[PDB]
Amino acid sequence: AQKVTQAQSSVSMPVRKAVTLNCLYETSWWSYYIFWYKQLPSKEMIFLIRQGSDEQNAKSGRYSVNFKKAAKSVALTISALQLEDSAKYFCALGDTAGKSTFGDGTTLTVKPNIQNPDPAVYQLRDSKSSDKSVCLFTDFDSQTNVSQSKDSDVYITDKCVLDMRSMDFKSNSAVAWSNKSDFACANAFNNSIIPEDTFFPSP
Amino acid sequence: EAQVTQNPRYLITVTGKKLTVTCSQNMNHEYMSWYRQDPGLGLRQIYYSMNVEVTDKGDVPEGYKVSRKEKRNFPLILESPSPNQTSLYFCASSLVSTPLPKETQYFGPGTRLLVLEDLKNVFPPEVAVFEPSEAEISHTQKATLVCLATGFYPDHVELSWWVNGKEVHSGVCTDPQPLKEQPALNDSRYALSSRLRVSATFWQNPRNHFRCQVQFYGLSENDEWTQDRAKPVTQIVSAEAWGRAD
Repeated sequence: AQKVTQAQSSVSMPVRKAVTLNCLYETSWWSYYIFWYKQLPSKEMIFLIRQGSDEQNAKSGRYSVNFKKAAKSVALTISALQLEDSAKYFCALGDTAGKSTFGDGTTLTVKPNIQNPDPAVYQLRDSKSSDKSVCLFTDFDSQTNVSQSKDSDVYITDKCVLDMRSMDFKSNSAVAWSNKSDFACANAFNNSIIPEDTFFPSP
Repeated sequence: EAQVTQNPRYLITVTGKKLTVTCSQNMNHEYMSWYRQDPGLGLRQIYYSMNVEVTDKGDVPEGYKVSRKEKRNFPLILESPSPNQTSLYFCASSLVSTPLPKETQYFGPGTRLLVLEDLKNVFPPEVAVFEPSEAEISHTQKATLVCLATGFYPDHVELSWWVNGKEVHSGVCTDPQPLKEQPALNDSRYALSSRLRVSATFWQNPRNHFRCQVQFYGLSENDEWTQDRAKPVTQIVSAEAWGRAD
């Protein structure tokens, strides 16, 4: 048939390392092309490299292609991963007249190396109001995994990598808030595994 | 300067109301293509044009019509928009139908199209700014501000931070996708958060001004509105906060 298959729905890898993304396809076409795209979180689509079915392994910048024509596998390799490389990557197959067939993509999360972790949960009051507060988990290691809230009246976002460029300081953070009565920051992330030395301010 | 432009970038429409999506390029590209990306999936090809007045059906042409009256334009026409045509639409263009190694095929920014039975569930966002805690300032000598946009529908929003009138990206992190407030309803409103972190001493300067801005994409003046509440037009809604001496 006409199918392109990207087995890895999601992959995590540390910064500056290399990653290999597999792409298999079945096709009755014997002259064709392979495209690789990078979709940013903004959903902006970006062309990276194209591999011709009659050419040797394409290479450009930090990207490299491993074309194994017999197995119909055309893996793209990214070296020296940067935080900007965290995105969803797509493998695409095209013919000799503009037609194309897309796989369903692969989400890459590049984990940064936190050199001085300091996990803490802080409470922040509204600039304008009262009662309306938010709890902030931040400065934890990228191997710590924040857990989806299991209480539908408490909202908790996934991890978030910010980059204070002026200080060469990267830190993770997550936000939790709720309208319920006696919602407290100490209770917000009980559904997640937080470090045992997680700072909870006493005053 | 090379760029692919789509209009509109965000579109809310009522079922069965005819609409056309424009795609244009000033690079005299021969080959242009339309795709739809459903969430979590890949791009499904709708129509492509190998040159002016050449049209061929892609994998999902049903319910769509195109024309290629010239090289510059390749509009996507939805004769009778239906709910299953709600998707993120990408228009692509390339120098030639079979690109050489050095040549790039350029993609537009995407068109977020939403087809609905009615627009009564459209709501603009409420936005608030949350000041950093004195404990973070004490513990880390840093200060994280949090912005919260709530009560909006759909998730056709863009959030940015502006410090002393200038947009900043260093120290910023925004959630990748907005989360549902009441996931059970398809018509659940959404919420979105983002963090901005600055040095502790920067927050303590009262001359520094912080603004979180949420661009909401909604109805147009052309769109009819019958409900009592304010018409949810395209608009900006912001919240502000000033630095505070210790």
